[PDB]
Amino acid sequence: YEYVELAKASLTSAQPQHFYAVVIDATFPYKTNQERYICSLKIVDPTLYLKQQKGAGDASDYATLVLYAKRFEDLPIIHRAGDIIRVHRATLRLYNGQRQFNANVFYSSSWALFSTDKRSVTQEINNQDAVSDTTPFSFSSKHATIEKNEISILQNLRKWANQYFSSYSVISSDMYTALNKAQAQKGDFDVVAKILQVHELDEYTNELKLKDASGQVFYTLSLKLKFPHVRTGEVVRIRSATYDETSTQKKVLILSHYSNIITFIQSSKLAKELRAKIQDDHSVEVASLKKNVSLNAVVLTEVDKKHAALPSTSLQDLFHHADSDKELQAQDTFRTQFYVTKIEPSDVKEWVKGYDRKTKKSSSLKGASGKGDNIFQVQFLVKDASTQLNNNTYRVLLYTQDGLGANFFNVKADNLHKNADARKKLEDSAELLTKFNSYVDAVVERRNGFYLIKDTKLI
Amino acid sequence: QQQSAFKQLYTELFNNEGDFSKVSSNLKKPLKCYVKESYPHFLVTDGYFFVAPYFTKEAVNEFHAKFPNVNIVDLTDKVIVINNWSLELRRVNSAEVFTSYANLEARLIVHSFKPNLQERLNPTRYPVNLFRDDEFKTTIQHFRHTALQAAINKTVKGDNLVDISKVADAAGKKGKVDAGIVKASASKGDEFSDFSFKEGNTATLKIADIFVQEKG
DNA sequence: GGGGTTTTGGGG
DNA sequence: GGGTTTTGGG
DNA sequence: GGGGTTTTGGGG
Ligand SMILES: [Cl-]
Ligand code: NA
Ligand code: NA
Ligand code: NA
Ligand code: NA
Repeated sequence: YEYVELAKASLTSAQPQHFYAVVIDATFPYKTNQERYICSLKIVDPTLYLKQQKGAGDASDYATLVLYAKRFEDLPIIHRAGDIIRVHRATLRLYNGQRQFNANVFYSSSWALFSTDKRSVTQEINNQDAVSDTTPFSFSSKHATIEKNEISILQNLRKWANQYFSSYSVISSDMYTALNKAQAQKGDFDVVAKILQVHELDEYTNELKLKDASGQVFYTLSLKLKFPHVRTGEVVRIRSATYDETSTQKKVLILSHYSNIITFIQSSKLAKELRAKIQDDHSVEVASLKKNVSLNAVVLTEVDKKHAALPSTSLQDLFHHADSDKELQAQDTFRTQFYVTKIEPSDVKEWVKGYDRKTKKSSSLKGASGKGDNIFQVQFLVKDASTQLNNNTYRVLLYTQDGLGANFFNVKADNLHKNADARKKLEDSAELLTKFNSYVDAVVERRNGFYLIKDTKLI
Repeated sequence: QQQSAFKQLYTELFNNEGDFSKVSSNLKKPLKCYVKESYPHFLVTDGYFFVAPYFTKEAVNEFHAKFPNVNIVDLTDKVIVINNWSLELRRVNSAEVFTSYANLEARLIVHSFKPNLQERLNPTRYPVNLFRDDEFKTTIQHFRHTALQAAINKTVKGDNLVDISKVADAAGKKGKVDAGIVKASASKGDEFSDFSFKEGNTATLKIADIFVQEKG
């Protein structure tokens, strides 16, 4: 197998050609008819990556790769821009002014993806390790071979890929549309924005909250199985999206089966600048707390920074598998999301009780401070996506006698029967917590079969 | 604010406890819609979304009568006009019926529809499943959340708060997490079903029976 | 054998 | 190939 | 022609 560079590949030979390249863009493998699937992507290498810069405006140059197959599983799933792809037996031809490489995987063509970073997107999601630096993390057919003379090629292009993404945007301005101009588009377009929030809408669907450089916020539905790599704080490129003219409560982007959501490799200058420049927005949330019914989800809390790297556990696992799952049994501190259906005790004034640390008893303060130290003893009845359909509601406690969750309300415990100020803030918070589309993001500590909230405060 | 006739109708129905009589009257007018599919699933669109119309044994007999040279299962890419229809809520298995969400469905019961054969319709966006729409899905979640909040506030009482001693001073105390599980209603099974709207009831034909009635 | 492909009958 | 299936991730 | 396969020389 002889590998040729993109700009040197023969246009006349029409013979099978092979090459190594960097993927900067790609659609998701999509079905076209009762027997064919397609995957179109943009590729570049040391010889083809940028247009004649002087009037080009630092616009990236690239060749295209169109892989045809009879089965969905015979095509590559590009989750990240910057990774490398190796193609065998591809025929090149000029398509509307550009070098278009075509390969029929259903016949004799094959491909193989290599990770530019230490781990592939999937290996990062599962916290795994790559077999080696010459091992493909994905490939077509039952076998993939790598000869010794390739290592130098692979290792070199990997170094180039990082020099390229760190020096240039790769995904230039002409490759995406500003979100605040989305409504002006005739058809579909592309986006480059940061994920401000990943809201679990239901069992199989995530609702992404996006915001790009234009400062405009948009929401879009992202299937869990299709795009399992979405993560808050990360910048992604969305290939093919449409403006939803039928949504009036919030700005919504519509994706298609061929649409794709792609992240960037660590060295990406574009992704790095955007993760910093673009800052979280709560304007949508703030404005929603004024409406009787908000069609926009609002995350009222925020967990302590030290837990931001902690994965979340559904209520289904927390209450139905915590005593039978080997893994869940070894943990006492978990993170989870949910919405409050009801709060107890009903009377907000009883939320704070006097606590006697010697008898381990607490009592009402309707009879004054003679009950001991003031503490919060609130029992939330919650529910979430993983338990949305069952006939259950689960108890999540906020017992601060030991300091856990003492600042949840941003209101220090006090006799709510006498302190009107403290009582009013809590009653208000109570209306927000039980209001539709209000959710809680919090860490909980397991204690004697119960979950107590900790390291979690309001917004 | 709204442009999708199907989205507005279905939304109002849900925001009105399935009481179709309470939905706006200025919307109960004839519905001219494009036929996206006709088999194995009959799906029409309003230019933005596609829904599944349910024909009564009457509607199909009327159609065949006034239009003998026309087969319903072959109305793909053709446009129809439903002059007599209604909307009703039904409890379904969303895992089977893709034209629903959260085991709930808003059905378009067609009593009479005329096929405006060979009428070309304006070019629109690619039609999508209404029950897959973000806002509509949220509108349905609001519906359930409301039904659940009422049931829970009626079922849960007495402030049976976990005694503070069980959480404080629990070094030698072990417990099972299912102790935190609380029933949301007097529901019979393991699924929440304590709703207030009355499930619509109208005999409808399966798209397969009409296929046999036209080419058995 | 059968796909795709063009070899359009025949290799290993 | 900057596109539209059903499996209704596709 | 060449794959994987078995057809092990020959179809469409
Ligand atoms: Cl325990
Ligand atoms: Na042959
Ligand atoms: Na042949
Ligand atoms: Na053979
Ligand atoms: Na052969």
